Amino acid sequence: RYPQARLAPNNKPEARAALPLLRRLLVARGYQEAITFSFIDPALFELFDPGTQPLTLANPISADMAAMRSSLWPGLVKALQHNLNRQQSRVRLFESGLRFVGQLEGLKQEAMLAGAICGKRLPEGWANGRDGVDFFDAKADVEAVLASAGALGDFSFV
Amino acid sequence: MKFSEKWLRSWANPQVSHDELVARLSMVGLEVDADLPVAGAFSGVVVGEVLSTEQHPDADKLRVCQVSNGSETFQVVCGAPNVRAGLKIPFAMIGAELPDDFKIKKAKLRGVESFGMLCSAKELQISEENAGLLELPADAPVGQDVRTYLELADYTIEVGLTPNRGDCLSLAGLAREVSAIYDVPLAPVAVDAVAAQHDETRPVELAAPAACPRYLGRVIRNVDLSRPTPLWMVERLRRSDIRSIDPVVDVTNYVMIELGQPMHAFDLAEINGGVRVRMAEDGEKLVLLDGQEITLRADTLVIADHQRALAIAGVMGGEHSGVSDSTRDLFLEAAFFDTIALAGKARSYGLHTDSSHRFERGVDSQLARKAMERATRLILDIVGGEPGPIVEQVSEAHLPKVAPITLRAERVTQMLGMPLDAAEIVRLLQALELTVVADGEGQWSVGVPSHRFDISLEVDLIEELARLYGYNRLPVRYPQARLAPNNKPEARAALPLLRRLLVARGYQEAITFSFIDPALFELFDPGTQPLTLANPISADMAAMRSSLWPGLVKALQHNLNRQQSRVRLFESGLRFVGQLEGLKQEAMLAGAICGKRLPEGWANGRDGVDFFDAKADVEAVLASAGALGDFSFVPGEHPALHPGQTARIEREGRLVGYLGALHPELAKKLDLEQPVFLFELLLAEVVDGHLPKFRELSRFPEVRRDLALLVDQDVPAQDILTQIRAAAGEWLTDLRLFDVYHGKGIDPHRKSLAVGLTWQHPSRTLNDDEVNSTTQNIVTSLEERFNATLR
Amino acid sequence: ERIEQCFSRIGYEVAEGPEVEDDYHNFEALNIPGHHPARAMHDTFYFNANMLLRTHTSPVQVRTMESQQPPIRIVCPGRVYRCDSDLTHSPMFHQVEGLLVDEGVSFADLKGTIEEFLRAFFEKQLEVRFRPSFFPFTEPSAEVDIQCVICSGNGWLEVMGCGMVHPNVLRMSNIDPEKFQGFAFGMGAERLAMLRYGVNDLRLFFDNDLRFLGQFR
Amino acid sequence: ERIDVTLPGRGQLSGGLHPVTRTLERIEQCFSRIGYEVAEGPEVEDDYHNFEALNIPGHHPARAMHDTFYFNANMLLRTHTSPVQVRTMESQQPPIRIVCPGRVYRCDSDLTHSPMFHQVEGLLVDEGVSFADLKGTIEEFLRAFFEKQLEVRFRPSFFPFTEPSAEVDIQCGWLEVMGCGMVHPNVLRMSNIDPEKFQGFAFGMGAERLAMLRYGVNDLRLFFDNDLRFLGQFR
Ligand SMILES: CNC(=O)COc1cccc(Nc2cc(Cl)ccn2)c1
Ligand SMILES: CNC(=O)COc1cccc(Nc2cc(Cl)ccn2)c1
Repeated sequence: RYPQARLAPNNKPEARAALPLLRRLLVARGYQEAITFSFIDPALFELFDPGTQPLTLANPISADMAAMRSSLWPGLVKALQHNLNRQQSRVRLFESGLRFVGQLEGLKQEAMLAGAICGKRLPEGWANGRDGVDFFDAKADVEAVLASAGALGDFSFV
Repeated sequence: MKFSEKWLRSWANPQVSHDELVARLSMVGLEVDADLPVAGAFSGVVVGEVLSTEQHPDADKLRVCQVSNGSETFQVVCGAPNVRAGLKIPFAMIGAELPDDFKIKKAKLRGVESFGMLCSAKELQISEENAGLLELPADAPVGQDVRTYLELADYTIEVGLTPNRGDCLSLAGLAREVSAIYDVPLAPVAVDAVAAQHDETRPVELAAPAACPRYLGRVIRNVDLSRPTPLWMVERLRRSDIRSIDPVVDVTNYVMIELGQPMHAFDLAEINGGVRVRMAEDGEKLVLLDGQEITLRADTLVIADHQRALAIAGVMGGEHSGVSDSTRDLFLEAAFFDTIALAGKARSYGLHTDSSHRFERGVDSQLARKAMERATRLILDIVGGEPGPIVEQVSEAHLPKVAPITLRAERVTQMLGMPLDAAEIVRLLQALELTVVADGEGQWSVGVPSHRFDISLEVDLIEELARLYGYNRLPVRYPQARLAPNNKPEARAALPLLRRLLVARGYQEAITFSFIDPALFELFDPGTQPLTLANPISADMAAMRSSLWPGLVKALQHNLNRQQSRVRLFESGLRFVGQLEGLKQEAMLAGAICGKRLPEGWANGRDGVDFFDAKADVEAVLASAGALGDFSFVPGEHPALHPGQTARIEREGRLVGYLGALHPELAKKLDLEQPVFLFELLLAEVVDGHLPKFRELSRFPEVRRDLALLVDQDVPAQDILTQIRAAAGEWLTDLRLFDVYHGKGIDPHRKSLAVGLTWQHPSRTLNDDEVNSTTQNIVTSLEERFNATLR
Repeated sequence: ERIEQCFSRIGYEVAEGPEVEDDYHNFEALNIPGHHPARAMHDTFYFNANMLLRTHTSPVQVRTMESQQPPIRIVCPGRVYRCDSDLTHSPMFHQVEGLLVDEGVSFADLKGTIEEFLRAFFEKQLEVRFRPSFFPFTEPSAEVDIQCVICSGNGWLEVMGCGMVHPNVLRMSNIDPEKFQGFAFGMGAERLAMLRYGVNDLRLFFDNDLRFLGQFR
Repeated sequence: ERIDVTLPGRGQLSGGLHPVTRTLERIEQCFSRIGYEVAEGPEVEDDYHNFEALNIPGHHPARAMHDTFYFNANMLLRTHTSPVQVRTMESQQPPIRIVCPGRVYRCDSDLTHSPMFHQVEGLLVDEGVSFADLKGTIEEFLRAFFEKQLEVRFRPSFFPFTEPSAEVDIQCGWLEVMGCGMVHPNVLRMSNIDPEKFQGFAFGMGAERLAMLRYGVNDLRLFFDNDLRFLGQFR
């Protein structure tokens, strides 16, 4: 049998930039989607988050997977350099997922969208300039995301 | 349908206010389009009688009048040219408050005292007649408030009727509804039969009884057509938007607006030996009362005599047979014409009357007699005369008959989402004059009254119940569904996905008219005959588009003329290819770009857009469902495009579309001084893709070799790249053209193609010997196929 | 896209059809007789005696009803054409029509569907009014009004029409009106967009001025 | 005179999504098109939401440190997305129609198993829900998902949170792809839902297992390495 349902028409507000929309925009903007382990090396955690005590596991799988991430960046940078070591020059990655901020009492589990880029601004081609990527290339990607729900003016880069 | 509320309330009075009545009417299916006061506000104005007028001894344009209010005689000075003894007029006494805060005071006009003012319709906001004093009937009640006498505390209500409510095209119809809505008594006008004063008749023949199953005729002798239409009738017609023309037309119009029965009067002298209700002979000619000469068809019912056609039955009368000033005797007509037989007949001759409308929508088949008696009494009252007996010719076999409908209580409960009580069901249906008889438990046999032409099924009865119960009082439920999980294939590029991709790639979405100028069509599609409209809105919107490009280019140049430099537009929609027989209606995705490659900015190069920018946009669309390799860009030609900058796009040899620069000759013709890049893709050829098929990742390093190739300037780069893949063996993972050189360092008819070749073995490292061997076989293959040389 | 999403999330399928239609699919199948004024050249665009430009998206619903047996749950967005052209009306525009045909469908089911749609669409718990109207293809029929909460400048506004599918419409498309009941609705997309975005002139929709278009990024 | 050839286009072209993300989106779409709401929850959960509320007693081997990642005695990394369904059942009264995709964690170490992975769980709680309703839902899901009118097999299994329970197999001579069952009365009762008035079904599946089946992926470890030579194959 197929279950019966008294269903009513419904929808979310129009003026909202949902994560599926944002992923596809980053795809269109030349990004590859990465999925990294939520638990990282405490040493790596400390490099990106100095002075913060990570939310540490009691029984980690290994010692280098003991710390709950407070940023998607250590994972993103590590995946980036994994590729750099595998004869890749242009690495453009994005990831979405939770961050873990604080200790158990008062823990914050917030969804993030993070991106990491390196190498030439454009892929190697006859018609393409051979300039390296910089801040303003990443800035354009952030601007495009920030403008996805017609609220670009609500944001400021300080 | 417009009407006076006072007149409606005289039949059925709902005991609610004007505002409550206007609110409810729209809520029960009679949408009120307007509710207006019949006149302006004022007080202290009564019916006055001019007893005498004298010439003002110190002003020639003025008269000194003695006016009575039925109680007292007042001296009033009047300047109106129509002021004379015996005249019944509105008398505004000292104290009277006229519109726009005009208070009547005592006056001494050129040495003469005036104790009031006599009024025009204009001064009272009754009409725009300022020509003189509002002349009232000779029998007006002197002293009575003018607002009371002229029934000025009233509103005209205009209802926008739905085609199924033809019964409401009269005061009788509307009043029956009110009585039902409000469950109040209905007092219709008592119509006494007018007794014949003589035996003069005219024979009537129903030669087409299916188109006219009932026809009533009556002789009225020695009518005085010089007599006026009474004021009460002029006001009732005016309050229904009917202009008073002549006494006889006024009565027949009045009877129609009062009862719903269109009627017609002929000059009896213009009737040669009795009436014949028949079809027209093909090509029979009739001049209408409005001067129009109609050439009739055999499908049209006419009212004819034994000589010729007199009127187009139920629509309009002829000039000859109609009443004129010379008329002394009438032949009145009240008939029932079948709705089906009359349908669209007035429209086919370019005509539309109050009569054609009512008969097409349906006139109560039993009404003719009551209406005939009513019109007779009114004719004798207005113009005098002597009535003969009524001649009624009827065809019992062709009278409309609607079989009783069985209504089931369970079918009402199902539909309304709630049960109605048997007593409420019966009361509501009986109020609409339906005949309700019990047919067991939760079932009735319901008979339809002769004025209703929209009721034949059980569902029509349920509508009547819902309507009168109140739509907004009914319950709200969400429909049940046995839903199962489902999805479309994964490997498909749908249009919503494609639009968003073009948005991300810096395009603005345009929507253009599907029908264009045939001249514009011919510029983009030479020699093709467009699918042309028979009745286009204008001649420049006659041709169905065979491309989205004329519309896209036109919208582009619309912007270029509005201080825009960078215009990047896309559109999706149908193409119309071929004539009706064999017509193809294919969904397209087309794009048009111009101006700088990038928007103006500190960090952006100032280069102009070119073919390869548009190519990247097409490539991105074509790769949306992981099937980019299935497509090929081949040098082609299109009449709207530059033959040196045109790519024909194919998939398995099948045409996907074109990509190219708009032809410079087309640009000249459109006065476009900027290069424009166009693409158009057949969506049916782009939507399907392929699902990822995993290919194992090597734990081993990749080897790259760079080749600099000298080829003829005209040999296509993809032909060289294809040959390379073919000759590179099983381990090539990547092939990249990183540079093209057409400089001084080499022959002017040659080009250097710098290519990067990458190989990766899945199970080991690749040695230099085999990679150099593979590289030499690529070179040798390119020498034997394109006479290539290493730089 | 927004109108489609309100229904597609609840089992409705998006149906599309040709814009060049025949008298049967556009009129006859929808209980519009040959002598009906809607069929005249003053309102309908014709190529020949039988071929026309669709005056509504209902022919798509007809083609669906012919091709399959109930349950049917479809939404039909598309370009539609009418002769009436000037201000307030364009010769080409867009409309979305809906159809649900099942075993036990009521007018209560229709009221609920429409009320929840308008609420979802306008993102407000607005008041919805149903006025009895008429359409040849539905019985009972209604004109749907909403409050002026989304203004006339950015106390009721007519926004759409609906009704219970006429028995003759189902019968003509081989669907037993004794076994199956259905409801259908229609709305103008431009009218809705104007209400939503505060657009005053309907003519702005077909000019494609970047100064207009750019405001919807 | 100004002729040119059809060489590659200029600039940046599209990247792509991760195969798991593609799969999760696809599973959600099969249900969201029929009334199911997408529910999300925290990845750091408590014993109650993760185990107790799902009829997993304190002495159950699933709760041990050999399988579950702990921070302290009561706080852990969720072993499944069922805690999200628990949080939904607490917050509201039936009808409930939800799909719960997300990152889940398990101690089990190497090859065929990763310490972090993704799964999609479903829940329908209404007045008259049967095992027949569940069979239909699952059979039509797998058919929609794999885009084939494949054969679906239901084998009686066991889960502490469902009764009756089933392991679901598809052809290609059979492959186990997911698990389901009728929500246990104690699970509803614990979340203040009368098992006398309301019945429910729930299902679960691994996203990586599904992606591997769909795309022909051999090694599950490829999913978390983020090698561009892997990722690029899913554009
Ligand atoms: C713009 N449209 C409006 O204002 C109102 O449209 C309406 C109203 C009621 C029904 C429909 N469509 C329809 C279609 C079929 Cl196949 C059967 C029955 N009805 C459209
Ligand atoms: C790989 N993952 C699987 O096989 C998962 O399988 C199952 C099977 C049956 C039910 C469930 N989830 C569930 C959730 C609640 Cl809140 C209550 C009851 N059940 C998961």
